[PDB]
Amino acid sequence: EPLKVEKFATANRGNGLRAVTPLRPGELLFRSDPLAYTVCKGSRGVVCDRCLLGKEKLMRCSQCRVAKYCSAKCQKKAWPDHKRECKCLKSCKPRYPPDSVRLLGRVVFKLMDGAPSESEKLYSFYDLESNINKLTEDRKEGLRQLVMTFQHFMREEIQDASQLPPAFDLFEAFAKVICNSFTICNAEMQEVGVGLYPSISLLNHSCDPNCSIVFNGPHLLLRAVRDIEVGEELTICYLDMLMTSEERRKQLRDQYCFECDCFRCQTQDKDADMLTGDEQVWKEVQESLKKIEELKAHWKWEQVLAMCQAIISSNSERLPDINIYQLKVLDCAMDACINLGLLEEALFYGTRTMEPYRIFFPGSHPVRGVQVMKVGKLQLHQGMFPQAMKNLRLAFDIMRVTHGREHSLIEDLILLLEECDANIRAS
Ligand SMILES: C[C@H]1CC(=O)Nc2cc(C(=O)NCCC3CC3)ccc2N1C(=O)N1C[C@H]2C[C@H]2C1
Ligand SMILES: C[S@@+](CC[C@H](N)C(=O)[O-])C[C@H]1O[C@@H](n2cnc3c(N)ncnc32)[C@H](O)[C@@H]1O
Ligand SMILES: [Zn+2]
Ligand SMILES: [Zn+2]
Ligand SMILES: [Zn+2]
Repeated sequence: EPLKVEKFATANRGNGLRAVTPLRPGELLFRSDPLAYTVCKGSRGVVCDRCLLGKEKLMRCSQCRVAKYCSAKCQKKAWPDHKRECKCLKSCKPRYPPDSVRLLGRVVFKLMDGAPSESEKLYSFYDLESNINKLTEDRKEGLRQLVMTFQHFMREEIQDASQLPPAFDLFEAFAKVICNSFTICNAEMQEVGVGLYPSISLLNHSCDPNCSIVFNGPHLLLRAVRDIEVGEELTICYLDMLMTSEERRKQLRDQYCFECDCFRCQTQDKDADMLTGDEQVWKEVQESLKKIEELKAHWKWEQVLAMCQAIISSNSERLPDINIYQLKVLDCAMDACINLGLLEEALFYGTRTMEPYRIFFPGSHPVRGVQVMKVGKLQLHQGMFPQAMKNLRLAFDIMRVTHGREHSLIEDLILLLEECDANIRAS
């Protein structure tokens, strides 16, 4: 087309994006590569720095030995955007910067040395919201420490303002990174990276959004997940869906500097179901999930499983599977079992998540699509063809909207549907 989306000034949430034309569910609205991105702390040396895909053997950069790649192609193609950070990562070994500092280093090299980035077509890094006039004194102290970390990390390549863009202010730049960073998940919906996508950063938040984002490696696809009218604002949910209105309030304040008065937040929509079961038990499970989630972020599946089994099959009191902390534990146990080849056990945990996921991911949401695909795949390979086909079709109905033909995972699902339908054809 011309574009289906445009920048505008909203009445009370800054700049946003609105529909130029009526939009239908599954319609591709925009796509972008990042201005800058990096692998997250826990996936470092587990996934390729460039394509964010995993592999038993990664090859490191010989100069810094921090960057690791899946292939010669990826190591070579990454070199231009790695060249300057390489000198810094080496210089500062064995100190590894926070992900926000590595990210901002890549922003500064891209803006100093690169051609104008296609990622900034609708909105640039310069234009991003910083919320500087709402930052608490505590936040400002933490930004000051990031600035001093960046100055330390980058000293080999950046000694003064001459090597930053004109009137670039590192404090403001970090403030922009906090409230504009995208979390990059792999095809299995595991966090692997963080990136800046300035055009896409126009999207304001809704706890019941009309669009979704998905990632195919570092590439971001924005799709409609509802009917949208001409002039209607486009929204995504910035947060994990498995959060109460109080948890959403805390993160939207702390990270985004705004108060949400949507219907869901006004009515604590779903919070009572999410916290069913005995509070003493779900409080302990919430506490244990800090460690389980840290182990998962480091791809430590045997330790994830052990901790999850101690909860799911506890000798002591148990939670209903609609309890969000129980549900996260089931999720982590399912993924651990898939990665360990414990496929009967995986399917047990995955099937228990299906009804909670139907409730907590209403309409078309990519996380529920992928979860249903995983369960259907487990059923297909265990010879449960009618159960598998039902789940793979449901996954397709969701993923055709959330992922679309432009996402390679849809090709993988199409192959599973074909295999399943050959089996029912022969039956
Ligand atoms: C839906 C899925 C889509 C993905 O791949 N990434 C993802 C990104 C965000 C996000 O970036 N929110 C902030 C937007 C910025 C201010 C514009 C939020 C959620 C994300 N997803 C996700 O399920 N999460 C993120 C992480 C694994 C946990 C849960
Ligand atoms: C990723 S940016 C979105 C674009 C931003 N409004 C701009 O002007 O650049 C995130 C910031 O937008 C604002 N924002 C996003 N969703 C909002 C909402 N539902 N209500 C109020 N402000 C919101 C907050 O300032 C938040 O930190
Ligand atoms: Zn690669
Ligand atoms: Zn290097
Ligand atoms: Zn809300």
